[PDB]
Amino acid sequence: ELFTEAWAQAYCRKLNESEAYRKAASTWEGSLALAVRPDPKAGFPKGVAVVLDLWHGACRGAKAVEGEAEADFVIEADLATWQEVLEGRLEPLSALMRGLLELKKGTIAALAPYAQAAQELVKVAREVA
Repeated sequence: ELFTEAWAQAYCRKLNESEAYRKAASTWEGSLALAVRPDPKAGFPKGVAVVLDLWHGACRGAKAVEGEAEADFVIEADLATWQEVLEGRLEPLSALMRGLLELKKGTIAALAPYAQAAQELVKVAREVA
């Protein structure tokens, strides 16, 4: 199930098994939090997030956190939006540009050069059980 500890762990593993992501993020450094805004109806009254400890193409660790999460980059969105993105119904780069996926911490200037890594992060997420 999305945004659960089991998912976070399976995602980190999938990223480490992805040669495409590994190549795309070869020089990437920095943690990334995928945050879901509070949604009581969905069982996330305080919000939830998956925080990825990413480094040079690898995932050194992941974790699902209830509430606010700390990271070098934080991308926040409504659960429905994340469901669309992580399921391939919404393209991530355009979603970020329109603000559907909101960059809460970090700058576009710093993230722009890693657009392919972002595309791969999302493509890999889609393949997680």
